[PDB]
Amino acid sequence: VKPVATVHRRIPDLPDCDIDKWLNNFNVPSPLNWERKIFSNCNFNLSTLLRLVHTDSFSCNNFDESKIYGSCFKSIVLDKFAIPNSRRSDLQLGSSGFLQSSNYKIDTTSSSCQLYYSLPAINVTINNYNPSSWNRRYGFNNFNLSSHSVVYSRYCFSVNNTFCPCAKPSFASSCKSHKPPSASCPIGTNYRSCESTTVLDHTDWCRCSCLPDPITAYDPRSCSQKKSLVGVGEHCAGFGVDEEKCGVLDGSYNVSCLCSTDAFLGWSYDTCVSNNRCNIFSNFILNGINSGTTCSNDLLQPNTEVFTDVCVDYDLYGITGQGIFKEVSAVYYNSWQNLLYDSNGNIIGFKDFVTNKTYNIFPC
Amino acid sequence: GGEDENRCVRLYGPNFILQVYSSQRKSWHPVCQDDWNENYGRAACRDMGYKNNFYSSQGIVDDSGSTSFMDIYKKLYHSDACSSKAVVSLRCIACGVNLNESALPGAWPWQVSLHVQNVHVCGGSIITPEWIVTAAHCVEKPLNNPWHWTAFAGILRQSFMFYGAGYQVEKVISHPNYDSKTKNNDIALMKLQKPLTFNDLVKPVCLPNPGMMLQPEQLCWISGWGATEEKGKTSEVLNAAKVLLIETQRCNSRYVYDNLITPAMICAGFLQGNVDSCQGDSGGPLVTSKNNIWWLIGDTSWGSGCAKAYRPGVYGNVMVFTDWIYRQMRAD
Ligand SMILES: *[C@@H]1O[C@H](CO)[C@@H](O)[C@H](O)[C@H]1NC(C)=O
Ligand SMILES: *[C@@H]1O[C@H](CO)[C@@H](O)[C@H](O)[C@H]1NC(C)=O
Repeated sequence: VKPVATVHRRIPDLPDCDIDKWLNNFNVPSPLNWERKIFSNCNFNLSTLLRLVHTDSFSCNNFDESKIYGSCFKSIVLDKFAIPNSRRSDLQLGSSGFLQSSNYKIDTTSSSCQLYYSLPAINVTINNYNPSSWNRRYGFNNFNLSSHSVVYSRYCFSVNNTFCPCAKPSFASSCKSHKPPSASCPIGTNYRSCESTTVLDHTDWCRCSCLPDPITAYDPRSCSQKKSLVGVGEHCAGFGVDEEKCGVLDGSYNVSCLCSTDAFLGWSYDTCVSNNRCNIFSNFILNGINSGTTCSNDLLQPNTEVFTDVCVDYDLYGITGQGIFKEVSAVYYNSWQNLLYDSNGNIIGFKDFVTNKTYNIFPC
Repeated sequence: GGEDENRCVRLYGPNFILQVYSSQRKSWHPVCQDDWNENYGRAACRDMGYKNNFYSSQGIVDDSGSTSFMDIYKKLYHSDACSSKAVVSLRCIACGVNLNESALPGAWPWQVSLHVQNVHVCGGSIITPEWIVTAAHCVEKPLNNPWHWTAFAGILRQSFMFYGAGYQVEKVISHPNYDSKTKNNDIALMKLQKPLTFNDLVKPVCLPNPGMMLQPEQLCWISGWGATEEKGKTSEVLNAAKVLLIETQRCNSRYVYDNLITPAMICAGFLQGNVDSCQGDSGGPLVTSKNNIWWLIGDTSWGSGCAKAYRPGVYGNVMVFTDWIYRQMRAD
């Protein structure tokens, strides 16, 4: 609801934003590792953008798309990822499916627009990547899937920095039954909590944490891996790991604690191809309507007249303010750039580019 | 095998459907209300072993999933459809009724405390005014002699049980297939010398019928004088708490009690961390409510610690011992 200043001037010869070139890149990420790019101080054409990418649907929330044409913004933020075919309904606003619970949460309090599009199938190569650093620290490497499979997470778990999923070799060697796998944990981390029990005539029956696995744990309050939903702007904290598959049986101090690949649980995948095209999702966020220098070239700009001898508000080449204007001959404009400054008082004059006239600027 | 006709008699379901076994069709079948009175009901209750006991008998709609309708003195008249469309259901004793921190009086009227040398040792449950169900591991040698044991009923505090004021035990019967190593078939019966007098504080609990249709995680209750810690002193006051059944296959998995639960056992409690479920002691009751009647499901047998993760309580499975109990109660 912030109005455009009475006199307004854009910055000439700014580069193009090239939003379509980024959205049409052939290395498309999955929702597990959604990618972000920020655009500012450039020019864009919304009608041309919606066409250069093959758009199926475009709609905005807390905003009307007609209000975009011809406007300027402070910045525009874009997130993108490919859509698993079976999970498309997860992207409805307010949905609680797998995508917005454990991959990417759509902000509903800001001014945003959602864009569904597609690319030819034979050119696309999906890029699957695990962003969790504690999953990679303890043995998670890469995915081995087809060129159109799209990974997504089902559950996410978080831990402190002192986390280690292996049992202590001193403890494991003294177990008489149900011995856990053991290894050495990195310096600074704590060992998996275990316990030696007796029942009937049995002694030294060992029981550790997170049994059977962190998704179906019988005793979650004592399992170090904690369930967590992704907030706005975050990525999944990591896949849960079956601690009974981390380390090796009778392992000693010449083995470092690593988990096998079948120990990472709670994820799946699905193709994105249908009718020879792979479907993609994108999210726009509009920052600072009617300000900044990220402007639309969809409409012809009106040559508003520089009102003289009146107290007026202005937005000149990205700088805002309020003052009175008085035209002066070129002899008294002591510069070559389009703005005239005081040593510290900032704006004291400016030169219009559309008419080459020069003005002084006084306060109200 | 001197079987005059064949087999005996039972009750079925949570509505006590009177059923008989037929030698010609080799199956169980209900009994039609047609030409049935109270004197015939006392012949059925004495047959199972309840002796002079009898409570009620009426006719209802059949829900035992049976199609064909209708021992010594076998009035065998088979058919396929009852007249008046009514099957008879009878109860042989008034049981399964109670009232409506510490337990209130009348809340668990079937609970008893069993003493040896003037100190509490085990617990038990009342089924008839002379019979008590307990655990077999309470009465190993040398405690097989029935003279060591006395019972206290209707009393909630240990300091209120004075030497010489407890009912004397007449005989104790262990299960013929008990084994102390594995604790399989851990159940035993005790018989009193003089019968109790039932009232608002002392009442019996019903034995379980076939076809109970218990849920996978049925809600249950336990009671006793057990300590909160596994080595603590006996509680002065009686307590109780809720527990849930745990399916046998889950209880028998590698992460619980690996291959230690037999068909004669049943698990109940919680697999999570810090829930105190140690109120009961050996031989105590495990009961559940269904159709507004309290049923005896198990007697507490063994476990592993108090309020520990992965380690619930194990009980003797009463349903599979109902025949053996009916036979011991019949051989007076
Ligand atoms: C670290 O984990 C422990 C238990 O594993 C927990 O008690 C503690 O709160 C965690 N650290 C912080 C800063 O909360
Ligand atoms: C921007 O879109 C308008 C249509 O509103 C079109 O006439 C114009 O050529 C486009 N300009 C660029 C640079 O794409």
